[PDB]
Amino acid sequence: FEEIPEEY
Amino acid sequence: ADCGLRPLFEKKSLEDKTERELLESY
Amino acid sequence: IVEGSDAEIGMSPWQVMLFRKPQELLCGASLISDRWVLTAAHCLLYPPWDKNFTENDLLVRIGKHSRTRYERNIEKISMLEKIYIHPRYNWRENLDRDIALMKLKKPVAFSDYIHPVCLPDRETAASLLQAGYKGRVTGWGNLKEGQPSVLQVVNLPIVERPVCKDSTRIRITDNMFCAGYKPDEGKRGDACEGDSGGPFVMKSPFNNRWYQMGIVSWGEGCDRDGKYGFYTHVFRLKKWIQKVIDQFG
Ligand SMILES: N=C(N)N1CCC[C@H](C[C@@H](C=O)NC(=O)CN2CCC[C@H](NS(=O)(=O)Cc3ccccc3)C2=O)C1
Ligand code: NA
Ligand code: NA
Repeated sequence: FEEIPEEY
Repeated sequence: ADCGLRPLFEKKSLEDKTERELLESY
Repeated sequence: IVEGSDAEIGMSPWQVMLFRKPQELLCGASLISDRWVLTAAHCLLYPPWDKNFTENDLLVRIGKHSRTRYERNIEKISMLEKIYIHPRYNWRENLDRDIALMKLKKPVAFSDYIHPVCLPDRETAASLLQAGYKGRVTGWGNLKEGQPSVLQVVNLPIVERPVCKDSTRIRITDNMFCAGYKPDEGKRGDACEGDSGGPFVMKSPFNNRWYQMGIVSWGEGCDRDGKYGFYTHVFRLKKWIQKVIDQFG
């Protein structure tokens, strides 16, 4: 999985 | 309200490539 | 999905990805309003497998096409506020009442790629839920009893209850329906691991709207001859659906 925004 | 009417298909009067297969079975 | 094909962009805008923050794909789900997601209860809770997911364990991803890329400017990722499992979900025997509601932390915004599906009314249900009528299933699950790069779609025929019943040892409830081609039909297809919680939808010929009739629930293997996928019967549980949104959102 391509990493997702950390804010999430 | 606006449920089940797709912005890129129904709302523009375009059909997806296999939806006729559904309708044809009814 | 087995023997399906790549979905068209915006073809299933109510399709949701249940994503585990290891960060992994748990199941599909469907958007029924700006704040409510529908899924399979077993996606969250399955004690035999030691599965009991909580609000803070998951993320909901909406407007997706690709299974693994973070689709910048297209998908929206929400946090769950609350999970509701059907009080009579039967995880001890047959996954009877395999349904849950997830209320989002904040209403999502509609877009070309994000739009809710309708929930059937008794009369839509009455005329469409017929043996031989085809529905559509979508997901990012296994391709084979590996994994797609994009959303897969497959159109499948509803099969007569007796045929369903006689294909398995599991006892079948009024809360379930099964779908697939028969060995004779020379057309294949089925949901597979990772598809669970996704939508089985039909397009009404009366109002040209898409209705979610079923939820990907269970089966035995994927695309086996003489076997069929089983789905939760959304209309039969609609009462419970209304009850929760109303009594709480
Ligand atoms: N459509 C078909 N063919 N299915 C088969 C490919 C898994 C597909 C969904 C999948 C999750 O993503 N669902 C399941 O894992 C639900 N579930 C949980 C436990 C094991 C079960 N399958 S089984 O064990 O063969 C038969 C069984 C069914 C119901 C309860 C217990 C036993 C099962 O189907 C469902
Ligand atoms: Na049987
Ligand atoms: Na089959």
